[PDB]
Amino acid sequence: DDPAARFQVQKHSWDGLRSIIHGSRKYSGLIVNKAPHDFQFVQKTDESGPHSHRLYYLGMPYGSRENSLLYSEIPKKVRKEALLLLSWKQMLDHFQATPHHGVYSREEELLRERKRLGVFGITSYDFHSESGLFLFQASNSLFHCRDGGKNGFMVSPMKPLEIKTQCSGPRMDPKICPADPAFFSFINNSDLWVANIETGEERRLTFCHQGLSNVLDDPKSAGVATFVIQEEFDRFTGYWWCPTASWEGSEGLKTLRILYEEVDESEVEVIHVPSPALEERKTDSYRYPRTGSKNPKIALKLAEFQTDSQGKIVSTQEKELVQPFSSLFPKVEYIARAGWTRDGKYAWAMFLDRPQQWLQLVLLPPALFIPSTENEEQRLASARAVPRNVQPYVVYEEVTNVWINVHDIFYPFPQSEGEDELCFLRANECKTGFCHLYKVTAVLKSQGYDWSEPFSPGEDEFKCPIKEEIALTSGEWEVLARHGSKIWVNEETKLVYFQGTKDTPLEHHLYVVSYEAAGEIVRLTTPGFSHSCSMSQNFDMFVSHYSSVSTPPCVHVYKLSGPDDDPLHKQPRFWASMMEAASCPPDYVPPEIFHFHTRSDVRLYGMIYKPHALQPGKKHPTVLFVYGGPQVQLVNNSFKGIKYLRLNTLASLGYAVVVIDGRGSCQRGLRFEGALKNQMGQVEIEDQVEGLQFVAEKYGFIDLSRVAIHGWSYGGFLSLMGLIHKPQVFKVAIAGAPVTVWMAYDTGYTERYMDVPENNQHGYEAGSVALHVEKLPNEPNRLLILHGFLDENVHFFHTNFLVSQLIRAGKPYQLQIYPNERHSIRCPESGEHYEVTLLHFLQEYL
Amino acid sequence: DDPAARFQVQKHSWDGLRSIIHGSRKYSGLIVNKAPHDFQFVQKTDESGPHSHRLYYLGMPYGSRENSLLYSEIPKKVRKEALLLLSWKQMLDHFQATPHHGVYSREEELLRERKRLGVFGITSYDFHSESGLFLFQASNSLFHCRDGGKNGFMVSPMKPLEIKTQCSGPRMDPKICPADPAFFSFINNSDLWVANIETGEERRLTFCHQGLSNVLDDPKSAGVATFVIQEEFDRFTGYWWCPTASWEGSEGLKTLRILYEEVDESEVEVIHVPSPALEERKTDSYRYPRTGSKNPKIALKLAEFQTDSQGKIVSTQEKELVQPFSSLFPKVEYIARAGWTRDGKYAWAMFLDRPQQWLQLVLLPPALFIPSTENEEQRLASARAVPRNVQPYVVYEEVTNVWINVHDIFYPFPQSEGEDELCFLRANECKTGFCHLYKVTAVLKSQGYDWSEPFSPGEDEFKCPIKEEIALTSGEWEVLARHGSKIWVNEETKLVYFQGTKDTPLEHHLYVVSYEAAGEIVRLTTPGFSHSCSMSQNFDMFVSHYSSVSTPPCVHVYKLSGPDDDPLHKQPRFWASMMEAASCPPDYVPPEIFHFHTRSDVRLYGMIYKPHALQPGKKHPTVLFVYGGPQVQLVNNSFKGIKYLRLNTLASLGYAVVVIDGRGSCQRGLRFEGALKNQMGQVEIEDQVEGLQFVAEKYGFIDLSRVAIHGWSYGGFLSLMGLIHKPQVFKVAIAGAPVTVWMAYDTGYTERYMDVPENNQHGYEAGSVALHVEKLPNEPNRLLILHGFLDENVHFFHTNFLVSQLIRAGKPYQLQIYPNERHSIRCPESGEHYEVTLLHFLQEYL
Amino acid sequence: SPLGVLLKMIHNALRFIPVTSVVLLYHRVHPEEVTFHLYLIPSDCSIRKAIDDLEMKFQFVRIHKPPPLTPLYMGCRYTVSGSGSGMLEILPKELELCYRSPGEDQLFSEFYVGHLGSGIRLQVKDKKDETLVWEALVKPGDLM
Amino acid sequence: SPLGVLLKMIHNALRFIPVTSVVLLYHRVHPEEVTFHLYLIPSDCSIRKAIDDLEMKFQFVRIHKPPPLTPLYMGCRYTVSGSGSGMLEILPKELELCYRSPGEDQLFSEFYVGHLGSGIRLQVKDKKDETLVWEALVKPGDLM
Repeated sequence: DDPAARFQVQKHSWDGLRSIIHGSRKYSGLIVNKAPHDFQFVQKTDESGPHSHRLYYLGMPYGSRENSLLYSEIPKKVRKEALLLLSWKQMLDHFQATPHHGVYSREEELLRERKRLGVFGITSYDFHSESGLFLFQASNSLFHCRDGGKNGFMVSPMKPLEIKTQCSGPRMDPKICPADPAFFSFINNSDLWVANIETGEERRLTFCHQGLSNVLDDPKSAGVATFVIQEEFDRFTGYWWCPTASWEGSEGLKTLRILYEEVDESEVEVIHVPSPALEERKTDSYRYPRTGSKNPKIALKLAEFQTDSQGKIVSTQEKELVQPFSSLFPKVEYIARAGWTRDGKYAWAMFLDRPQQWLQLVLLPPALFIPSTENEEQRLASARAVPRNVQPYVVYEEVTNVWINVHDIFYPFPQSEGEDELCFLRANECKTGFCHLYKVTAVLKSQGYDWSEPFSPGEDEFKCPIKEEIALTSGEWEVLARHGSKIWVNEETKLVYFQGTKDTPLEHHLYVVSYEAAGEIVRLTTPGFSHSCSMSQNFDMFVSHYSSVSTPPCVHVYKLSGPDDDPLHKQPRFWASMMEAASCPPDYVPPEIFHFHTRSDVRLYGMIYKPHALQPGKKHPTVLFVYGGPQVQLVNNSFKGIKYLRLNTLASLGYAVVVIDGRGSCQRGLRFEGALKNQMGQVEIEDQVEGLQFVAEKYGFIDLSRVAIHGWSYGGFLSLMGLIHKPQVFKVAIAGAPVTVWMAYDTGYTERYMDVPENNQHGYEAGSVALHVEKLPNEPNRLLILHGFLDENVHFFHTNFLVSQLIRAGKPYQLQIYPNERHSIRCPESGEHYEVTLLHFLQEYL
Repeated sequence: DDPAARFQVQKHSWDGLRSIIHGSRKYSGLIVNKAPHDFQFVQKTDESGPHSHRLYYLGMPYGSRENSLLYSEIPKKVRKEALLLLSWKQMLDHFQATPHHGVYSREEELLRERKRLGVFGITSYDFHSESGLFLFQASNSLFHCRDGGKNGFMVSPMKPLEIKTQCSGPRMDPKICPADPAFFSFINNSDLWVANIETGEERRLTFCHQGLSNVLDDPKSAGVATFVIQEEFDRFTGYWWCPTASWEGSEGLKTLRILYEEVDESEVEVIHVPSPALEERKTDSYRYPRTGSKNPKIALKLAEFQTDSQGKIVSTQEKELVQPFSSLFPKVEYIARAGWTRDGKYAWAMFLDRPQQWLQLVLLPPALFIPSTENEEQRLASARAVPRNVQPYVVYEEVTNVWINVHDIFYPFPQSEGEDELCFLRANECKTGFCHLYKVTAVLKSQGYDWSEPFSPGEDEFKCPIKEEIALTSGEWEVLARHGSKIWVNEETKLVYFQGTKDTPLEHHLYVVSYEAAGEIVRLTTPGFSHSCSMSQNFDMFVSHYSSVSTPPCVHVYKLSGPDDDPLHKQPRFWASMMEAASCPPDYVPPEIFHFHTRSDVRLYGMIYKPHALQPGKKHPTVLFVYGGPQVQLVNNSFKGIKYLRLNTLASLGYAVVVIDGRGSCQRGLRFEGALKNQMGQVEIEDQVEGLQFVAEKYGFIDLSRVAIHGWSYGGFLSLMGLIHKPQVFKVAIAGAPVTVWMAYDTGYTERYMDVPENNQHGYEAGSVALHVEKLPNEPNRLLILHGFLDENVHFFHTNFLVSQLIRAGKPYQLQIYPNERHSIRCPESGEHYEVTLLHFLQEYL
Repeated sequence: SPLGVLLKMIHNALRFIPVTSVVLLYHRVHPEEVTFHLYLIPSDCSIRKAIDDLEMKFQFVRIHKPPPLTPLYMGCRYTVSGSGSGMLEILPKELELCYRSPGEDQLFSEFYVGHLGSGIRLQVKDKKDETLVWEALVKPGDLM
Repeated sequence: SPLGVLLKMIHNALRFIPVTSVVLLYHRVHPEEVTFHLYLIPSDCSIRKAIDDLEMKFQFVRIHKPPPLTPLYMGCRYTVSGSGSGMLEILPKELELCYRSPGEDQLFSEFYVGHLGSGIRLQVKDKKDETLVWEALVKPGDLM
């Protein structure tokens, strides 16, 4: 209204904008830290030495670039009121954990894209307690070392021993056999192998990958987590060692089972996406299941083998279920998770159906798996041989009207007390609406099965009835399950430690409760922060990597201490600190958290970055940054500097930056998340708009006439929905990587927050933004589409089809391609271009 | 300088710019006509009827949309001084020759992409005079009809008889056998078939293809023109019927040979290009040979077959040369052209070298081709059975230091006088620097070869010595040979009719000369226009489709008439008119042609579109439209309204549009074209800058501070070279489809203009504009990259690699994708968007 | 690369939307409820009598209607709007010129009005820029 | 679509980048001419003593080596200019700081000037923005 009261952003040159991004970069390098993670406590068991434990973890010292296995020494006694900052001692002697300039295999770079591992080095390692074995993958070759088992500990770093192989190709996903630490296993060429460290002997176990031709002609993999499982159900391994050693007893031999998922991806649609080597101009085929198309044909299988005291894999044996998996378990589309009970009695698996409103946990006893041979008389022979009593037990069956979120919390107790009737813990969001722990006791009542003849299962066929389902937590908050959180169950003191949002939805706190009675929920963390924690296996001391919206992340080591007769009220006392809180840059202003109520009177939270050098009276251009989609919470009391520095850069140029989590964003329960069910894309923008009008009323520096909506994945999809359905409020829309047609996106995501296109035709037509292109603005320079060309998650087709329909409707745009970047702009030069393009676009056209 | 004395273009809204483009489109529906083409004169042979001939041709009558076979009736006499306009009688009775919404096969769309033929319907037809057979490819399947052979001249339109088939896929490239009009041939599934129209009997002849898998695995094709031949040597067929029939003399059987090209595309690199069906998100493999990579391994082969009296394929036979083609003819990389002598005695072929500097014409007599079997004793058997005398005759050998342009003019004569020493006509540009016709008589003296043993021929081992080489034309002008021009040799009167640029390079005129004595060159067309001509087979009347820079194209029928004792001075008198000059737009100004000299005193021609409603004194912003590359001349005295209407739209908004024929363009001889040898980019832009300097000095409205350089394909490439090496003169640069890295481009073009990568290293890095990206401007809004995503010729990789290197150098751009358009923007919606984007970009940032 | 130019827009598509304006607005009145059809199909004039006698044989009655001011094109889509569209029952509100043979039957647009009163104003715009290409209204004094 | 935050920008630039200039400036007085080796290796501390011992038993000298103030971002090549480049011989110009293990001889820039005299200038800068990363002139005072 008043051009003397509308703040004008200073028009910088392009080189000026680069100078700003580099000044962010210099400070930015110090701000980013790649905090220590994957903690592993080991006791010292000396009672006369100085150190009580040794904590092993991944980290980059900063002396070097790549993160490596390290350790700290946790003492028996701290000097009180004088904080111990741990030394970061190196296990390995400064070798390259990754090859030169970050070259990987194509499957390794894909796995780092699914896990979103931006950091280089030893990204994941595996550990075996008693042997003290550290098996990891460095520079596309397995390595190992040992530290304090039957051997002793160290103070100097050693050489990491390389594992010699005759196999040609990368050896992915290594795991130590817990039953026998001399044995390990890995995936090679999408087939399961097994080896032995000291003798070097390797041995293939599966034969599903012929290696003959392209992946369009060689479709069976084994022990490999497929695309939709990797990228929507957060499962990356597809094989699970049996943790105990059984003895079939020929004369002295020892069996070692592995449960694995065989996958026959022949009948699933293949799409070609450009390879990283642009000069070659070739693509890679990808078995990408489009929405509505048929998922891979999955199955569980036991690859067993038998060994001797000399340490040689003497026998081997593939086993498969007595009936085919699809027929023995109808309505089972995806194996969400799997593993074993710790005694070894049963192999468990979480199944999940195609509507994703029907999840059920099942126990599969190893005798249910007969050997596998093409001879149908041997097959009938062992179908006769399997006992009548043994049975898969569908132990738990979650059914819902919204969708099942995969909760990987499942702690089966030992059941040797009362020798039947498995008792386990299980997170259940569908029951009350919020993810809460339960102790559930089911009854394994086998009725007796003739496995030779083929039967058709009924609707509640193997479903065991529940003895009891005591509720350990309740409230308007949830127990954190997904995204690699976990519980820790001390069975000696009979306590279950979980993480949750009980104090407030914006913070993750470590809580403990007893699983005998839901007496009280004891918080073990300071309020006003959000915590990512990790316990000792002895349950005496933990790490917490925590932060707040103002303070950077610190990593403090706490020690549970108190009278042992009352373990539930053990006081966590700060013992020592690992990585203390970094320096916020002087130009960095921590942002302000707010909340508000909608017209439906639901509470939404939001952030705001205020314009630096704010002048009262002046109205400012506002960038509504947005994601707004499920399984992601933008707004929480946590450090927004290491991942959202760009929002601060905008603020430092004078843009108000608003961030709102409307309905759909997680950690606020299923009924909250479920407001987007079959209308995803439609309700979020009303929540974002209402958030603008509230912030406009509350703070007086929000100019409604100049609003930009910027998003990247689902956020870019929403930014385009914003510009379509709310054109008068949103001036411009920087839509990065947008999902423009839902019918093209993959099954796991879309089939869950909407459903199959035959079911929701109105929801797909109203949600696919590329089919609504006529309502985009006729004015130019109001829409900037950003897209990484080699994308495998939100394929380039989406931007391409949007640009196609813009062409057909005669509407302007702008477009920026990142030819070498998959889904996140990975390379810093390309990211710097992205940021200077964003600043320029806002500078000129907002 | 004087900001009150420079023109500011009226900034229109986006919808305004669409309104302007639509108002241009309101009469481009008038100015495009698709003037008739592929004329075939047939006499009426009546001597008492009213019409002397019937002219058959292709045309869209604008009572219909798709072009169709038509005819006109040329009368015996005309009332003089009152012009006769020929009616467009429809030959067929208004059926459609395209499916709904233009859906074609992928091979049809690729072949139309190759010839750049944008109009719909019957693309092209084949004709046999004696039977009066019109065999053409319309819609789903081949068709044929007849008019005035042994039957009579119809007056109503008839029905097109369909050719039924048991074969699947499209039937591409159909041709009538000249010796027997009942038989015809086509390519299907990249193998040569032959059929018979009346009985329906078909027969495959080649088995180099199997259709086992994709083209990555089924690499041998036969009788089809490969990519590089289709797109750089303008040959679209790989099989040639023998024009005469020999008699095997078993009992009565009539043999019919076909020369075909075997192609082994195994070693040529494969590139994946996105399919037109974006939803499927798959690619197509394309055997695309980069510079330095292996070209396809070629060979010539004889496919014979023998028929009964009743017209049934009695026998068939593949034949191959007695020694391998690669061994008999080393240094032969491409078969530019091929065919047969008119008497049928020898099959000729133009070979061409890898560096395209060693073209040589060779005759291959059919007895040189033995049958082809795996039995090496039958092979040796017929190597003895071949006579000693028969021999390939390297008849002609053009060698140059610049490059050989493929001139397809080669008219061998009957050699009935003194039955050795073949006398032929041949266009030769390398001799004098300009394409001039010659009559050349080479003496065919066979030395006698033992074809049983395999030997290696020497350097000029089959080279016949020349008897004589009379030059029929000479001067500083050239005879048209490329771009589907041709000569017409009246052997009755001993005249040869050709087209040339003897008056001026801006016009194409029909000339005639005698080949008995190189006498006087008679022009037949009126000067002040440029003409595309086509003679009768009886050489009594021709058509000329002509135009000027001011007048639209008309199509007039001229008649050679005069005393027969001196046929060289037969006066072409205007007989009748077929198509008149259309109505020019109300807001079209004709552009002005100019010329100027360089500092080296080399004459360059140029165009200019003056700004509409020019006020003298004001300086207007100037769009240098450019192509600049070889084999294309933008400026000539022809109508520029149909292809360059956007240039007039620019003028109508107020932009001066300048067009300069830089050095290296065609129509002006080898020494002119050869200034870009190994320096593509390094001389053309200097000539363009020079042209701008000249037009700025001559006309007073060229603002040098506001210069846009716009180009497409090769022209865009120059626009980017302009912005790199002449940044202070070009304000902006709209690069459409640029060739940004020469090392990725194909063999046929690049290996000619430059050399193999090891040879011209500095030429590739200097010319590859994407490797000089650091010199692109730091300023934004100075570079707009346009690219069709599905491009087969200048692939998307080029723009992608440019954008990659812009990202790595931190330089801004803008980008526009046309997701459906391959290389020429073909869809009108996409072309309208392209032009409104161009007007907007110039409006705002120029 | 031999001059991959844009080639403008040929739009070889004119003068036929007048002769497909006359086939528009087919009305059937056996009771006072009336139903309507619309046809827009290019490139010939022998389609006209076939579709006209087709709707004559299938009991739809004629009326002369305004031709478009500027004729439309094929390969592109147009919208149908107006006072009677939306208020009264237009199930195919999207039309499109695409060639089908003179003999064969066509895509329509079913449009019920019921008791029409005295007039039903209708529109066929283009989906490109929504220019008011075509205008009409039907008259019960010209109904059968 | 699990929110690539896409902040990226992980250069992870090391404080070793000042002492990568210390590896820089190796010269050898074996003949009448003098010549130089240039190294820039971060991501290992042992590369200092490794290339030190390697190039003194390969008979080269260590010079002053002024350090860059900015710990330089990794992933970008740095160009070489000055009065030296363009008059007296420098075989490669640009340096990509890439890791190798300390037991290997790295990429180095070789710089021949013949007689020394008053000195000659060498400069190391970035091609990304052309800001000064490093700048010095050689000594006639730190020689045998």
